[PDB]
Amino acid sequence: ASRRRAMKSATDNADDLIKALTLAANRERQAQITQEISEIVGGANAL
Amino acid sequence: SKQADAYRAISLLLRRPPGREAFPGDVFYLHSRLLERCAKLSDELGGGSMTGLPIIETKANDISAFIPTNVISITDGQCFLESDLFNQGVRPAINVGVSVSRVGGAAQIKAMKEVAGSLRLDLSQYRELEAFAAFASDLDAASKAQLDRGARLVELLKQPQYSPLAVEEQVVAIFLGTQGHLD
Amino acid sequence: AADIEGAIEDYVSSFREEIGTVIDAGDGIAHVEGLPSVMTQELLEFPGGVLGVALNLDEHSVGAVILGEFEKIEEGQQVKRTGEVLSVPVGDAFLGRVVNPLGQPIDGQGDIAAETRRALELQAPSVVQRQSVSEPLQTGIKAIDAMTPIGRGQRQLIIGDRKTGKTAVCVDTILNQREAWLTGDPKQQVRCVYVAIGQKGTTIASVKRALEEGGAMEYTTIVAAPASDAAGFKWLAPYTGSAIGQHWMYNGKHVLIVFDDLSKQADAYRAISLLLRRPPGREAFPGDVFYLHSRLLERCAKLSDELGGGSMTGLPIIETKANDISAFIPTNVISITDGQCFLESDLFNQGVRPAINVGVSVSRVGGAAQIKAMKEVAGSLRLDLSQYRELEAFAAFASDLDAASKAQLDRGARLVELLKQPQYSPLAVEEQVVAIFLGTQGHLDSVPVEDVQRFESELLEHVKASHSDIFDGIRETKKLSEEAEEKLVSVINEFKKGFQASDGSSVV
Amino acid sequence: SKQADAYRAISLLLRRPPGREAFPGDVFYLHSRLLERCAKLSDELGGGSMTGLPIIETKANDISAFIPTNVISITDGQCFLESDLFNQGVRP
Amino acid sequence: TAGRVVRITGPVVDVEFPRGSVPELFNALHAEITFGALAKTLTLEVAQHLGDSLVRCISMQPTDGLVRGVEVTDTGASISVPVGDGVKGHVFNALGDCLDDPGYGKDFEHWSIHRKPPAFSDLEPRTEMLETGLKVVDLLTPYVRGGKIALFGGAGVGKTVLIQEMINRIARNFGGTSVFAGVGERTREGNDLWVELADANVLKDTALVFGQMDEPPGTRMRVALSALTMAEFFRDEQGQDVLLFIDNIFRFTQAGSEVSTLLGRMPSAVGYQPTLADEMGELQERITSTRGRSITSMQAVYVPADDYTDPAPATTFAHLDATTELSRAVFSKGIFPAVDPLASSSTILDPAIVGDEHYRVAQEVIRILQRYKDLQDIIAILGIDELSEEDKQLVNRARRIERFLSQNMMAAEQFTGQPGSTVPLKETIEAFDKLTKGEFDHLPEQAFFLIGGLDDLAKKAESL
Amino acid sequence: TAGRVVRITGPVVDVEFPRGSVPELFNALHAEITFGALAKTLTLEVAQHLGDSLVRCISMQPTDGLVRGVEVTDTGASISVPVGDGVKGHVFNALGDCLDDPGYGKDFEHWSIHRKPPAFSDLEPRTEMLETGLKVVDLLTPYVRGGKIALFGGAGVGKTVLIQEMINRIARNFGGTSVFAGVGERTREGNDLWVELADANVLKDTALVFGQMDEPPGTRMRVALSALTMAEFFRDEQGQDVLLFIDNIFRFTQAGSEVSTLLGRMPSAVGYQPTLADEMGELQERITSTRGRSITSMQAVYVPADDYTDPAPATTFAHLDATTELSRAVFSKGIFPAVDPLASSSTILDPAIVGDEHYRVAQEVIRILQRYKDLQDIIAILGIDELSEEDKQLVNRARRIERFLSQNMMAAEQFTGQPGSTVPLKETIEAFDKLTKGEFDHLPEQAFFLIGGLDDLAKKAESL
Amino acid sequence: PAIVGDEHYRVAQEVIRILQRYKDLQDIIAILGIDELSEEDKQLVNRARRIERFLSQNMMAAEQFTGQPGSTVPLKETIEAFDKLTKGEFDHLPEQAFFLIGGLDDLAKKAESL
Repeated sequence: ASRRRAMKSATDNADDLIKALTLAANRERQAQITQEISEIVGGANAL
Repeated sequence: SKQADAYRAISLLLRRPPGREAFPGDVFYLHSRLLERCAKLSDELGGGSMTGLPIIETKANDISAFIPTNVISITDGQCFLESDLFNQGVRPAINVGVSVSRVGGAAQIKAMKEVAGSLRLDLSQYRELEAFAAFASDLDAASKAQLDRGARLVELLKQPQYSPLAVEEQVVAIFLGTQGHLD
Repeated sequence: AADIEGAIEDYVSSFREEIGTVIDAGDGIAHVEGLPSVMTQELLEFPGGVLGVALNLDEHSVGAVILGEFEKIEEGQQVKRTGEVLSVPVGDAFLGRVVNPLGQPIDGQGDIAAETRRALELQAPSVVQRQSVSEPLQTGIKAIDAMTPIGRGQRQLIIGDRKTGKTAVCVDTILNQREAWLTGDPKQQVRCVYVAIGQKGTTIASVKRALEEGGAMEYTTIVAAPASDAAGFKWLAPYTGSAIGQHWMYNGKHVLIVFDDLSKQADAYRAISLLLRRPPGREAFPGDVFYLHSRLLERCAKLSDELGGGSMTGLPIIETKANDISAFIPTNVISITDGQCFLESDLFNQGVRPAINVGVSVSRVGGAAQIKAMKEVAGSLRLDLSQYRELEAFAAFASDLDAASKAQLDRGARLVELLKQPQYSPLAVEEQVVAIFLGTQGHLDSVPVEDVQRFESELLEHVKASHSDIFDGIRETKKLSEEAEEKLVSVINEFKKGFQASDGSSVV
Repeated sequence: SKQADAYRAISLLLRRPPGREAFPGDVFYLHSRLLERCAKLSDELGGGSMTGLPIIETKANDISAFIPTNVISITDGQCFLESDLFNQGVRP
Repeated sequence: TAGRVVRITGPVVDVEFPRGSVPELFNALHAEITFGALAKTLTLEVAQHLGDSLVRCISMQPTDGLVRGVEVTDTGASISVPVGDGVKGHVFNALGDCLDDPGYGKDFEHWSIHRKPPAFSDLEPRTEMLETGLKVVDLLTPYVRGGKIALFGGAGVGKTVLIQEMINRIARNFGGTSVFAGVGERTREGNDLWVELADANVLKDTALVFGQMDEPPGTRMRVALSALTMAEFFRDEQGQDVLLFIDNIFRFTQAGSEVSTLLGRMPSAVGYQPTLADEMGELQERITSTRGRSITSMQAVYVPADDYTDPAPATTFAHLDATTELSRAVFSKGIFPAVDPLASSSTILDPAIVGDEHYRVAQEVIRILQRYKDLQDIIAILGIDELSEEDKQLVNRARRIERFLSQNMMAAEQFTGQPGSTVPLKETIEAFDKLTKGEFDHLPEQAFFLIGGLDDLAKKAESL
Repeated sequence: TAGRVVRITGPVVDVEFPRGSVPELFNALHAEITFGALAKTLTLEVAQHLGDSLVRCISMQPTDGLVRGVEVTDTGASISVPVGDGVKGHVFNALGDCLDDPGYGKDFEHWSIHRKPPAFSDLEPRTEMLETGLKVVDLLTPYVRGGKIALFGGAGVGKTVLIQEMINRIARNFGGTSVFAGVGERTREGNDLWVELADANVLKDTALVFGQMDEPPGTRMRVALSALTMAEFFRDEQGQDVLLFIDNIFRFTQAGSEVSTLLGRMPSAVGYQPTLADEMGELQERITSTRGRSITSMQAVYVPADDYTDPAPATTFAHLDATTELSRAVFSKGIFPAVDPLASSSTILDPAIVGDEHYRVAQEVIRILQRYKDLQDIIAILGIDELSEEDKQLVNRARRIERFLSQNMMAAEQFTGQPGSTVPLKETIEAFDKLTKGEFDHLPEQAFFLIGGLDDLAKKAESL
Repeated sequence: PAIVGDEHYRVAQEVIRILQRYKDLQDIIAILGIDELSEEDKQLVNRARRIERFLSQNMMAAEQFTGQPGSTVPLKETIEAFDKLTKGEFDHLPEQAFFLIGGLDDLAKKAESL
């Protein structure tokens, strides 16, 4: 009964970790794309 | 946030090179120049005042994002409305701890300051106690009383849309909950 | 004032063959001054016997990309326009050949007897010219035909990492059409074009050898733009394959096109665009890189009976990097195509070859691309694999798990073994209907998981050699009829008593 | 890493197009031409030597970064000083 | 008098004009292509004035075969689409040419696609609920009369059947009309839709507008404003309630970014156009009610990477008022129309807009279906007997509730032959209020599949 | 008649010529530097024609001391390098001048650096297995005799130690000719190769060309083509089987990226040149072996920031038959040679060519190591004793297989102190067939680490 | 240690080691909570949480927000308190005793108030 309760807790903590990491991987994806564009259009403006 | 996205549009049409999150370098000198207009003037200047309530749409509660942190660094506090509390039906969804006012408490009227003077802490400690005790079998009677008080303070603080309470009624409504008449 | 306007108008209106001259050359581009009447996409010719596409026209110069031997170009070379937009020869003479993206033979055999010529850029068939995709392009892959079926007229993306079996799934698809080609009926007889873009030459020679070893060079064309050839050839290869295919499609033949890879089509068009100083967008691709792939792929269609009822089936391949299906070119081709056979490198290493990640892979055509016998047999297969894909977390607790779902876990494990298949061994539909039947009807349930692939192979060899009437029935009537089902169950239980497992146990 | 940042400033004021990470294209040929010019000479050249200890600051402790992985490939070895080891008593 | 082409760079074309005759921006211009294999009346839309009488245009058709110095005529108005009742029962490209019979509709009134949204003073100050008559929709995700509905469909999940259903609802219950904006439609499924709506006989009350993927991003961008201009005529001039489908609104955002990059503008954020929120505003703000008549919209929306924070979905979800979601995990149960009761949501499901009784009932139905969704793990792994008497008393209700969200609907009348049912809002609430309190626990689950309200539940149950 | 320098900007030099005297693309131009210790003849390659009789050139040697308006004479032909039997046992730079004995090559036949790759008619796929005696290579990534082999890896993951071991294994017994290209490799390891080949007496059959990273982008580009056009002489004109080692082939495309901005090309994704796949393809296709005449290429490919999504690695992966693939993850565990068993791949690894006994074992090892990498996330947090008895047994096999793929290489004498070992292929298959069926689970986990086959595994286990 | 002295340096490295080990356990703590650790790690984490909280203080500037007064702690009393915490003299006090408190005598007063 404690293994049930504690493994329900560990599942809800692993889901709140998947959420927080998915939000971080999205912010990093968007920053990587934004940065890559900023470098490309900077090299187009320099020419 | 939509003024920021509109000054980004103008700046990129003028080909001014972008910075972080593609916003132009002066997207801070947009909002800061705007919000510094809001002041309490001295009695030399008429004693008038202007109170700015800027809104910002975050994305998935990224309160650490570029425009959120620009406006958090300008303003004197935030009322962070959490969407997880809003979906649980706690409306307005004020997320204590991360919500704060840093100029407030000087201006809050004496009666409200006497009734609410512990309430912020009594709610933050209720949220941590409940986050713990939701996955526990049992707890001591004092902690169980503080959990029930906290849940009745949250039910005390929510209110329906377009029902603004006069301060003379707010102080009484918070008296009900803080003095334990709701127990 | 007004006289300058009249005189400039008369100068511009003042504009044998027209001559230009090269003014700049570099990196595969040559800017040509003159050619006042040049049209966009016109084949220019340069005096060394070199070609260019006139892909950009400016106020005073023509930005022509160069299709080969670019080192032979110089400033001041006299450029002649040919009177024609990009066009390629077509016909049945291309079957069995390897050609460059101008339809010139590159296999070193005799010169191709061009039946007709088509422009590379003729319009795709409009919504009034098409028909619903109601008949199957059998791939002969159990993990495709039973779960993401391809109908002739569909566009199915074989997206995945490097070295995951994308080329192998398409070569199994091209080899599988032989059993239809041998019947001389143009309504069964699928033709194939394999467009190799930016392959190394030895890889295209390996694919030619893998097709010859299975007789597929009777009806397959290769369009080869090996990485040696200029960015302009790597950019045109898919349109040269699509024009050779479209000639057979409009004649009422059935075609399969494999584009291997559309990722290197896009990376060649990016090179040409960035050299032409065109404005770059996301991931440095030009603004029209979606329009490049959509105008390529949407030419794959099934035509109406009024246009002879031919069809062209596109199997584009793309190489994702670190499984990032959310990159630009993956996201484009995932939105243009009708289905996506996501190959994955972990499933490939776990032994799951052909490595198709079922339950994210999808076909939007659905059951319309399957024969009735395949629908009745395989409809439950996706449900059994989605239940097994939930239950695999309980593989450590198979004794504690409830018996009703324990019988789903062991079933799923025997269906996952059933969907494994060696390369260059495509199954005819008559044989994979029976293979999926062994699984979904539960005849495998008593076979040990490690012996399932040998049980399937030995059962299909037995049924093919001794009970050909089960396969003949399924083929000629497209339905697993009740009398053929009862005989199939009988012969499965005949065979299953003579089968011997890895542990040497009995069965049933 | 501060020479690479100074060469970026110099190149961007001279208006050369930035490459990746805003560095100039030849930020490798800044550090290779620097470091490859130190090695032990033959006895036909007096047998002298020069030994380079370049230092690099890895922003947020990623070894897999552009300038880090250039200098890791120019040099003959690494002494990657992890700040997490340094805190748990493992010093150097 | 007329202009001349002077530059061509893929879809982008620069046109020189005489000093006086420069067209205002967003005019349509016609240019000839005269090479026999590619003969076209190439349509150009004016994007910018480059100075020196030169106009930067974006081509609505492939520029293959354009010659420098070809004559360009100015039409003196924007891209204009045919409008009327006569556009119902037809399919048009983004330029307002019929695909099914070329030259049809050239006799009709033409409206310029670029027109402002309704003036601030004409907008309605409160959100009226759309009484569509679907049980699941009217209860769990009430639609907004003049609002936008996200529709997260998928392959085979009945999305085209829910489209045929909603077309039948608006045509028959409201006496309205539908328009279908095929933004970047795959030409295969655009033909499969045209033949499906013809075979259902609902095409007769629908005007389709397809901006096929074959086309340069000029028409994939403008097709949503073409279909919205047909809907704006049905709302303003005919006075009909309209239902504007858009499939797919992400491809309108994408095609706007591709045009922005073709025009050379610096990309914003993750590589969208800098104008993104302003041209999404130009499209979405224009879908609204005015003067007691409305354009409702259903917008199939893609979400790149599943990222609900990406600027394209984020700007899209800044507008739309409800989210309907279809799930294979529900369609495989036979629960048509397969609207997922828990992933779907609406901003109108609050006790200020819908009644307190509606809001209570919909919250109880969500609570029961959330409990059952949590219990389905135990049901699958351990079997039903592992649950308590109270947990099985909940699942017995939850099974019957999820079944009673299924409806025999006017799109299913094609195959079953039995008529599609409309369920009133009060009857929907009163039925789920009784059903959640358990007043039907003694009926089998089969009695609740595909049934048209409470009186019809009694009729099926007593005959089973 | 001769030209003159107009503009100088790093390694790129613009040169103006008389109207009729403009040189063809890729001609060598000579210009003189006349200051002090820098005084040299300078070689420029014509990269572009700018128009107005200007050509843009890349300098093969540093432009320091070059003066605007100095005379430039065109050689009339491309850069050319000595070819013939007599280049074996000498060291050359990219220009084909001998480093060891200046002027040595001047009486040889000179071949142009630039040529087309062989025609597609001349190519056939190679299927002979090369045996190296490295456990991980011969098991999981079997090399192709006459194929294009590679050693991918991040910065510092030991690629140059592995390539020097591959020279020492293959080129030591090999009966043909060998070439080594030094493309932007560290000069210290170029000298440690040069003295090691002299000591082992292999130098009598090996021609070395070095264009090390202290050299300007012009020579770091043209050195790979120079060494390759010595290998293409031994292939074509002599028909004697060749080995062609290339460390580091990435530096070719990197030096191309460094000039591309000065050449006025716009930068592509992550700042490469746009021509990347056309430069790299035009190099790599020449390295193929035509029918009847093998070149066994062995090229180490650097991977920027360890990111195997980086365009240069991602483009190089198409040109290769067996890709060994080093990683910092496996290196940081001390499992030198640091070969990643799951990323690394070969086209010859199929049961038609290597035989079923090899193929089954390679697939069982990959399946085990893949299940181990699926389990490392669980093992780091929940811990090994949580797992199933079958999974925990598989983990105790994978931890032994990981270490038994490591080997004491003969080039790693300095890294390990112990002498190197060669494990025959038959013994490699027998040892991994035992390991995958558990026949060594009773041995301590450390006993497999760095050990040369079963005889040494037994002697180490009994030493513990 | 040549500048702050041997004792202050020794104490500061013991505190940093404890907080480093705790931050390198945080990836397990976030999933499983404290109890699933080994005893030598769980002993460490209990004092790490006490140290992490005892680095807090009621500042003189904080009075305008909290209303409570500020506190000043001399260096000698700081070193002594963290020496006792890292040696483990205070593991019997609850974590809430250490929040926003200035020095050992005030830690004792707050522990009595609980």
